[PDB]
Amino acid sequence: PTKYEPIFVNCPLRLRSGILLYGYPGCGKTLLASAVAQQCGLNFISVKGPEILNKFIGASEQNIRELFERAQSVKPCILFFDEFDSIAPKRGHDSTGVTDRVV
Amino acid sequence: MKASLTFSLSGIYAPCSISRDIYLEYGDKKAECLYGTIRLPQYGPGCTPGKIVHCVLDDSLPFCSIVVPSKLFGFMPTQPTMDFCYFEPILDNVVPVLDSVTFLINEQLYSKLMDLPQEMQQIQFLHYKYNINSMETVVHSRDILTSGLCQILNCSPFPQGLVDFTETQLILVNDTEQKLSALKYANEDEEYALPKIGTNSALSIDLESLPCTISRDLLRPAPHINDDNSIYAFTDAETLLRLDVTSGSFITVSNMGCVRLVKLFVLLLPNGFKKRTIYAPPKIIASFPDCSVVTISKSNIGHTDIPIANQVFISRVGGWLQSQKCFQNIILTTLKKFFSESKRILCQNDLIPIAFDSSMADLNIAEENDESDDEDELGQYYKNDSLVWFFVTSAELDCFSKDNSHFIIDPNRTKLITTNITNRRPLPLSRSNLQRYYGFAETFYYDLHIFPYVRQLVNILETSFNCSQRGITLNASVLLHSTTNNVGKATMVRFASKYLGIHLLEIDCLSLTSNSRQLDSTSKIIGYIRAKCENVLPYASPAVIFLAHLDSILLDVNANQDPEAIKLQKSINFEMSKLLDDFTFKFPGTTFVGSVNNIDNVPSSFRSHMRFEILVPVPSEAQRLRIFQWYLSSHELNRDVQQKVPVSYMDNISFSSLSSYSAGLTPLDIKSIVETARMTATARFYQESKKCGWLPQSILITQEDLSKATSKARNEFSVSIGAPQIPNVTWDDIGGIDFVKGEILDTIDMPLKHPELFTSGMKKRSGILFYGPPGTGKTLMAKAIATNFSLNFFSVKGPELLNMYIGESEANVRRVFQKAREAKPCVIFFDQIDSVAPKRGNQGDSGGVMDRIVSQLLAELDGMSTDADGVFVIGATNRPDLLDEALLRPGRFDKLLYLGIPDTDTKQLNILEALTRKFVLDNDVKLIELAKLCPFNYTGADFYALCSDAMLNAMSRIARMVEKKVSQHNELTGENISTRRWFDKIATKEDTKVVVKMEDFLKAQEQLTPSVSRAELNHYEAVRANFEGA
Ligand SMILES: Nc1ncnc2c1ncn2[C@@H]1O[C@H](COP(=O)(O)OP(=O)(O)OP(=O)(O)O)[C@@H](O)[C@H]1O
Ligand SMILES: Nc1ncnc2c1ncn2[C@@H]1O[C@H](COP(=O)(O)OP(=O)(O)OP(=O)(O)O)[C@@H](O)[C@H]1O
Ligand SMILES: Nc1ncnc2c1ncn2[C@@H]1O[C@H](COP(=O)(O)OP(=O)(O)O)[C@@H](O)[C@H]1O
Ligand SMILES: [Mg+2]
Ligand SMILES: [Mg+2]
Repeated sequence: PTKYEPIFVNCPLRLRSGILLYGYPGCGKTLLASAVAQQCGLNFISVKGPEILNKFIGASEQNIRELFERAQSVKPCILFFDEFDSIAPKRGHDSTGVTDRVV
Repeated sequence: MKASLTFSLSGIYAPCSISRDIYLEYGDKKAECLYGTIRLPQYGPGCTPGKIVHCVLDDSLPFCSIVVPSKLFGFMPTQPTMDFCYFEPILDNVVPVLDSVTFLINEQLYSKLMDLPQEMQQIQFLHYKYNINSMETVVHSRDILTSGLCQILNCSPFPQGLVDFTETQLILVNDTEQKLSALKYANEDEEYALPKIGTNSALSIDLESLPCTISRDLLRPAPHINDDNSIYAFTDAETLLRLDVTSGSFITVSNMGCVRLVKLFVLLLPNGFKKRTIYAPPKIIASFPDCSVVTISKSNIGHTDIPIANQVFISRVGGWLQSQKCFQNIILTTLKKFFSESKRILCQNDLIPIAFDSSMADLNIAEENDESDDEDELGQYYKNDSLVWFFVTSAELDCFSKDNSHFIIDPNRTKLITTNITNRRPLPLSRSNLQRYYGFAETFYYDLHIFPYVRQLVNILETSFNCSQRGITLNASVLLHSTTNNVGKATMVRFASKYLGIHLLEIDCLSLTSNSRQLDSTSKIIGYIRAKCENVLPYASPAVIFLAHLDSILLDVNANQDPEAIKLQKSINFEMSKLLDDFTFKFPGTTFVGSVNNIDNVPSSFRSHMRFEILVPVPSEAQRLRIFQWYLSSHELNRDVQQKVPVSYMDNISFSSLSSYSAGLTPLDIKSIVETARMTATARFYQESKKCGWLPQSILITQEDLSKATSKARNEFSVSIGAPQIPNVTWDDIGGIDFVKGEILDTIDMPLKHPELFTSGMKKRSGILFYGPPGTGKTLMAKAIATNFSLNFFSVKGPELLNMYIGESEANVRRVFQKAREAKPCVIFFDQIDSVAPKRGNQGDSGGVMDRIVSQLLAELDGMSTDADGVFVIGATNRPDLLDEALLRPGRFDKLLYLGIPDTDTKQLNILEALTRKFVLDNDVKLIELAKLCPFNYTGADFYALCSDAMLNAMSRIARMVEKKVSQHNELTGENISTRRWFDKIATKEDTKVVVKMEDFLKAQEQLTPSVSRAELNHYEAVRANFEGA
């Protein structure tokens, strides 16, 4: 969609905003990401691991705000999340809402 | 240009002539007829819309004189006429022709009309008696054809234009309740209707104030002398014509309390006023608060009596703007102008009004003023916006006289001496609307039958200010609070003041205070407030100390904060309450109105003291009806839009539609709406070319642009507060969609009057819950129902935002339902996800915050509050067994309703085709197999991927094609050519040829994404849900 932008500029009717990978460990999908990060030329933001959270009250929300703000303000980029489970578990939680407000 | 005007009696319509000088300048050979526009300098702040006129030459009319049929405004010819008027010709024969006209006729004439045998005879009958000639007569809206028997109701599209008997659509009506009887000309009777009475007794008449300043120009007498507009009064040609002369030098108006003097002029022809009454400016009304009129009388007073006075005293009259420190330099300066610019006549113990304005201060006029007298020019630039009174307290006659009264002052010798402050109660609004006279930013006027809170507050203050002070009065103390801001409680307090004449001391905390230094001392605020009150409270009574945004100084004890801060908090809270008591007990008539943005934040130590706090709800549609009529009033729009021609709507708007369509949750700032309307209208006006084929005379607002503006406003408010919209296309109001619709309608109806008259008093109101597989109708139903039968669809949309760490969730949900109660006809859609947690009521997530949330939600869900409340609750769940029946119990969410099953006839291939029609479709995609290749029980939600992935497949194919192309050219012209460079240079209009075909669709379908939920999940939940719903 960046390589062939006149083909992709027209017809904003239907599109898909993102992709989810999963499989057995060691099936190259991290390397797929790496290659797509570098050869494509599209900017690439590497929020690897659950670094999103922060000590202070509700800092996660502000952190995600900042992250997406940088994503938008940088020219078109990929927000790379890995070990997604670490950042978006199921809805139910006995703990504080600081771990699900993020979702 | 300036033109003298006269009135003739030549039929209902006639091309009345003008002087040859004007006519020959434009009635040349370029046109067979002369058309123009006429303009009357009528009373009022602005001016009325102008009127077209048809003219012919006439030599009998003197220099620059015009004639019009006296009826065109509907008054007797004997009445005093225009001194001058404005006229301008219509250039290049650009005369518009109306498209449609409406007529109202009486029973006899209407019957005589339709009894004619043919259309042509009826048209001729219309032509003859009314003298209306096709393509030559210009008619206007609301024109009465004959007095009290027939009228033209309105015209479209233009307010005024020509009529064609075969192109302009003529509509006729009669009705039965006889409007026409009251639709007579203004000259309801002859001049001699009122019997003659001689110079017997006073024969005094009631007193009423003018609506606006009176322009000097329209005066019929000669304003030869530089009398400073000081005492002129006006009457409608009666009670004065009976006297010897209508141009008496001076008139006494009364001596009930003490004598006052006025001068009288006859009101001119086209006026609109109460019959047989006297009109005087505010300075005269000041002396007569009680509307006594006891002895108006005329005498040969002559040209002058007591022409001189020396050392004339003047004194302050209290009130906020008089005492404030900032203004004193200019305001005293301006007094010297008022008392020196022109001659004026004073009375003992009399009030002068003087205007002081717009913070136009520290703006020194000049370093020197000795050389010239040039103040008058500044007035062209100083539009006023506030008034203060000054009280002369005295008269300083030095010689001998009959009485120390009714004396002239001489700018050359009559020097002035100021003295200490005095008190005097202002005028009440119902006695005289002071603001309108001076063109101020007029505060709103309520009708006391429709707004509860203002009636309450005003009566509570009214019983106190004078009704009870004659004995012993309980100190007044009232606090205003509202769940939402901008709801106009400052307007409430100002209106109260204007209605009761009580002086208002508006101490707005934000601007006046200098707090949030958080220095080690609160003495600054205390001294500031106390000193300012002290400066003005003596000799200003009754007074209303109004603290605005009081919550900035007084606030709750956040005892978790650090010590040595809370100590200032205690200090300020207590000390403020001390001032409360001190004012209430030390002074007579202190009332202390307060206003607060949210009541809870006022500390308990202070909350108790006040009594009977007023909740100010947002206005309902009945109030909105009156506030739209206020902003859209005649000369609110015109007030400061100083453009060439005034503004108005004049027709076609329907305030019930504006009030109902989306003005709910527009609680105030309809000014935004009306200003956006003005904007669209004015833009559409000014963009007109000079030729343009047509010319608009005045700005006209239309209901379509107003609706547009309200949609825009709601959209731009959406960012501030979440608000659903109607972004739905080709999928609405399918009344026959399913068997479910009838139940929906028969359950949504009962609590509402218009579908069901019963009040649902004892009957249980209930919501509607839909249940079944996701992805097959739970959202579109809600929007459809809301927008077709209900009015508002302010869904939750945020239940997942359960709570902070503070236990505010209960308050949050309470505010959700208070927003529900706002815009009363509202339906709340529950997403039914996570805030509906309890499966068993004691096992999920400890039953913590969410258990309180659900308990509150079920408690408040339906308390059988009121049918008029209108709060409906709709929701959509996978399972009703998902919950422990805490909020699913009968009486709440009862009448459980099934989503239904589409598999019988899925009626969606058509929808697929229609949607894809926006994309290229005529490539064999239309045929059924694309859908039929999948079992007929196919999921509906999958299509919205089926199409997308197909399109993407197309884009992939074309993309691989160009990937060939580029390579080819790289081999041909050069390998170093960049892909982006190539695809830019060789770019063609055919790049959009995103080839698509059946094989693309089939490949996409068989490649990826079989469905969202197809295999067995949907089937067995569907059947089980239908079974358990019996
Ligand atoms: N296309 C490829 N196929 C297989 N192995 C590859 C490929 N490319 C690189 N490798 C090598 O094998 C590894 C592939 O697995 P890798 O370590 O990337 O998994 P991962 O996606 O990080 O897994 P996980 O997060 O589950 O531990 C690479 O680290 C690299 O050493
Ligand atoms: N009933 C009304 N009719 C016309 N205009 C109104 C009405 N109520 C409010 N307004 C408008 O809003 C103003 C009154 O509210 P304003 O914003 O001045 O203070 P407030 O109501 O105390 O609000 P807040 O507490 O949010 O500061 C008026 O000057 C007018 O412009
Ligand atoms: N019988 C139906 N009633 C209403 N909308 C329908 C129906 N069938 C298909 N649709 C369309 O497809 C959607 C059906 O599922 P929807 O109500 O969106 O549930 P979900 O929100 O779970 O996807 C609607 O939004 C509408 O656009
Ligand atoms: Mg990995
Ligand atoms: Mg306010």
